[PDB]
Amino acid sequence: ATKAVAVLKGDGPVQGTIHFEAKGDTVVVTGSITGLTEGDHGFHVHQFGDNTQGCTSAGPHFNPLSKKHGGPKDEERHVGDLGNVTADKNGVAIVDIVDPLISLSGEYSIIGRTMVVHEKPDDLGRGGNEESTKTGNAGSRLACGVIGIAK
Amino acid sequence: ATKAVAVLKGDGPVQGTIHFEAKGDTVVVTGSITGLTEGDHGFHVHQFGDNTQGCTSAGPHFNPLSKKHGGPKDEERHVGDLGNVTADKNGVAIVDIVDPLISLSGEYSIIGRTMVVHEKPDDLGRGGNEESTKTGNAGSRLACGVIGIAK
Ligand SMILES: [Cu+2]
Ligand SMILES: [Cu+2]
Ligand SMILES: [Zn+2]
Ligand SMILES: [Zn+2]
Repeated sequence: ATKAVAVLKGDGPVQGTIHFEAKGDTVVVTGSITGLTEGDHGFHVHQFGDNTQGCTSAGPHFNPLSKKHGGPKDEERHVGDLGNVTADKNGVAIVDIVDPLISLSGEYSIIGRTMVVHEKPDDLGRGGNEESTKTGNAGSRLACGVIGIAK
Repeated sequence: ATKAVAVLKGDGPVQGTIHFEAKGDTVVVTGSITGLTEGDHGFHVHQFGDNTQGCTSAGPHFNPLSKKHGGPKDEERHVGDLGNVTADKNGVAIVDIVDPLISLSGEYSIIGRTMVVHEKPDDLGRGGNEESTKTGNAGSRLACGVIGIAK
């Protein structure tokens, strides 16, 4: 696809709309999240677009290359690692990212997979424990939604 | 994919889970819908997996071949025409269909598109008006949900 959208909902107060657009070899992600705790939050594309068990059935981070977790700027990261989204003190996160590893077509396409906003900030694989290397210690998945094709 | 699932929800009482499985050149659709009015209901895959405006943004019936609307048995039908699903008097529709035109892979794949259950029965393009030929006079889309990959 050329454009996609994810509608995030959870069993909690967090919610939001994420838009994605193909611009060359990169993906531009925009949109907002409200209902969040002030500060930073991991934001990642989880591999399955399965909402049968809420956010739990979306599986792990999408990593077709079997790499360790990292930040959006690391060579060593999961295809779905988009770091953190920051909320202001009213709980609003303004997502603005341009990322060259995710894709709306081909092998690394994220269409049909899950976008998840996490309970805690992402450590970016730099925390010193096993759990940092697979999820960034981001804890709990607050809201998620299957990425689908859009206008 | 080999298996998919659609979770149907609306702003009304209707709800349900539809499962799909690839078996040869055909797709087997199973699952249930509750909260329905007794009788028949159109059931079709709408072309976009866009829930941004509820069920309204799913667009028209998926018809890659530009055909007129029909029944699941007609040569002349939309790829997404699966006819009717019948509720009993407690409002339960038991969906059981095996269909050879829809697909979980390739050109006619329905993964990422919308499954919609309608307010009225589908006339199957045999009603005698323009509207029968594009939607079966099924009226209002009661519930819908993006078709995603499953286990
Ligand atoms: Cu994550
Ligand atoms: Cu329809
Ligand atoms: Zn990761
Ligand atoms: Zn039709």
